[PDB]
Amino acid sequence: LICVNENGGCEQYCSDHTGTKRSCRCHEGYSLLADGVSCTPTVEYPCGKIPILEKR
Amino acid sequence: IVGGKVCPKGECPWQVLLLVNGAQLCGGTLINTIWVVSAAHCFDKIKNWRNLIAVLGEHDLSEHDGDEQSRRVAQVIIPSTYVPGTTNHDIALLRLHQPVVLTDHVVPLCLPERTFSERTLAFVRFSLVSGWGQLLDRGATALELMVLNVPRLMTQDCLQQSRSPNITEYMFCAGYSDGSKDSCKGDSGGPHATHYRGTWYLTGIVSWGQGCATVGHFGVYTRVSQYIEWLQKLMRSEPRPGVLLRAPFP
Ligand SMILES: [Ca+2]
Repeated sequence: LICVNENGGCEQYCSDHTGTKRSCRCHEGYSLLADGVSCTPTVEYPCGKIPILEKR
Repeated sequence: IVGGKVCPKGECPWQVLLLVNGAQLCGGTLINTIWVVSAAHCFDKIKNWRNLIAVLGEHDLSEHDGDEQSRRVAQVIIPSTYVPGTTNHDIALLRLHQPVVLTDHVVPLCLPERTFSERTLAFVRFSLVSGWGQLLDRGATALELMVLNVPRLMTQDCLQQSRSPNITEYMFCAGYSDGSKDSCKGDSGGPHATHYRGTWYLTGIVSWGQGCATVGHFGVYTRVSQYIEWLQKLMRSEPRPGVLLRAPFP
């Protein structure tokens, strides 16, 4: 997987590494799930999410 | 904002209102608890920097509902390449005197990484622009925060369709050429925010245009991806005495 196509499959940030290696990363206030691509909030008010809509 | 809608209260929680001597100046975007991104041109005519206030959690300017948080602006940082009175490099980074408290109505927008912004966010067609600016060209400003969905153009296409300042690599065009929908005076400094896989990111700053919603013309926005490294370095630096700081760019 390469970061210029489909964001390397990452939900947020993507780094290309030497070989056929790819590492996804997340913004501060998020952690990467074991799927290696998804990010989940680690704080009450992570950046870029709208609390009243996340509650519904 | 021309041809938009009222942003429901709390749905634009990163929006900032900048005031000087209590009067509406410009918009801005919260990106952390003490940092706001706005437009450099908003500060061309400030005489006393101690009269500059940022308001978070604002929605309706006619009433105080208790979700509003006001902060003195401690530093206004502008790139060395910005020239007062002109359009290029139209970005400012503001440090608040005290942090805002994050709440359901006050949340920062994500400042993306450069590569992610250039490779992925730049190709998301539609993004949201917001502010309390003029509702019409030569018209009154909004009492409630307004929001508008606008499509982004490649700069070649913007020039081919526009029928003047150049569109530089530090800018992009977005909106509609039919005179119906645009950001306007008073919206300057506010966010152009892009949604990608469940999260919103800062991609632009309301900067300039030909009048507002002028037929044959698009809105022009500061291309924030060019400034990510500049911004990140400043946010890692110690404060310097004196409100205004010119910082080398790149
Ligand atoms: Ca209010």
